[PDB]
Amino acid sequence: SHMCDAFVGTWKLVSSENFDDYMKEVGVGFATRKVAGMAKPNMIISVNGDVITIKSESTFKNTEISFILGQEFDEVTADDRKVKSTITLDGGVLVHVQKWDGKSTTIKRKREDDKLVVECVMKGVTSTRVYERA
Ligand SMILES: O=C(O)C1=C(C(=O)Nc2sc3c(c2-c2nc(C4CC4)no2)CCC(F)(F)C3)COCC1
Ligand SMILES: [Cl-]
Repeated sequence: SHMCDAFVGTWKLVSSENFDDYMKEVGVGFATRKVAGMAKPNMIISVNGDVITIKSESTFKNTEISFILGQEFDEVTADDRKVKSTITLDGGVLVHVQKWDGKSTTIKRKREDDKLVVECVMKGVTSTRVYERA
């Protein structure tokens, strides 16, 4: 066992707040914002040795990353940005930083009660997305 075990499983989106404005701040265009905002993704998190895999599955995109904590990787995001990403575990929170074109956004994933809470921030704009077990 590892501490990341509290994240493993299949999670379904149950609430979203401020996501459209977060996407505006990131630079997502209108049509992608509208279709992304309508999505009700599942998030599937698994661990195999040191490798963590996070899959986002929805109508109009399935996206998957695999990574080792603390080891930078190239990522193509659901909105088609090419970013450099690093994910670490800090005090029980998975912290995902994405860097591209002199910009940065941080995505935190935390277990709170029976929820997986995703907090997304860029400059001062935050969105909170709440998942429950599927
Ligand atoms: O995992 C999340 O809840 C989180 C995100 C998420 O779900 N984004 C989703 S799902 C999903 C889409 C996107 C999406 N994002 C973005 C920009 C904001 C990154 N552009 O498109 C597009 C296609 C789809 F509609 F078919 C399905 C995004 O960032 C934070 C955590
Ligand atoms: Cl770490």
